[PDB]
Amino acid sequence: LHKEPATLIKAIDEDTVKLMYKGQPMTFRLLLVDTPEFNEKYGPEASAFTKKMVENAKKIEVEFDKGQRTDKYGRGLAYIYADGKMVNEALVRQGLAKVAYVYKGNNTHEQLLRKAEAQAKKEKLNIWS
Ligand SMILES: Cc1cn([C@H]2C[C@H](OP(=O)(O)O)[C@@H](COP(=O)(O)O)O2)c(=O)[nH]c1=O
Ligand SMILES: [Ca+2]
Repeated sequence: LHKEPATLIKAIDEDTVKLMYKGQPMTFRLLLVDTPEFNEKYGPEASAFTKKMVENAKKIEVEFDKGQRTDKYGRGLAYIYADGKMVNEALVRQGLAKVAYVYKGNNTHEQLLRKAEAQAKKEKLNIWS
């Protein structure tokens, strides 16, 4: 897999973000995660955490997997990195997301995120509390 440049346009919500990628505005949906909605418990905190992570980054990168790169809504499907730290993994590690939406061929970092979820769960963090 390869990391590619992008720039923040706007944080959106818990697990989507609007990035400029190859010069074009796109909404990205984070691979391999599911989050609470804004009006559910831990939704605001997921949203805030994603927002902070992307807004505070000096370098955003986009890493596509081996499979589908856009979903049925036109959202890009990637692993997103903020100063080298994976946002998808960070949300899971903090118990603000669960591993989810694991489709075959777009699952290179599954076991990495499952490990993260396991540690968040052990720690009883947030959604696991
Ligand atoms: C994360 C992800 C979501 N999706 C689709 C499946 C879900 O369809 P439905 O809308 O029909 O449920 C939806 C969940 O996204 P959200 O969790 O952002 O709603 O996005 C993919 O197709 N591939 C993916 O990798
Ligand atoms: Ca949502």
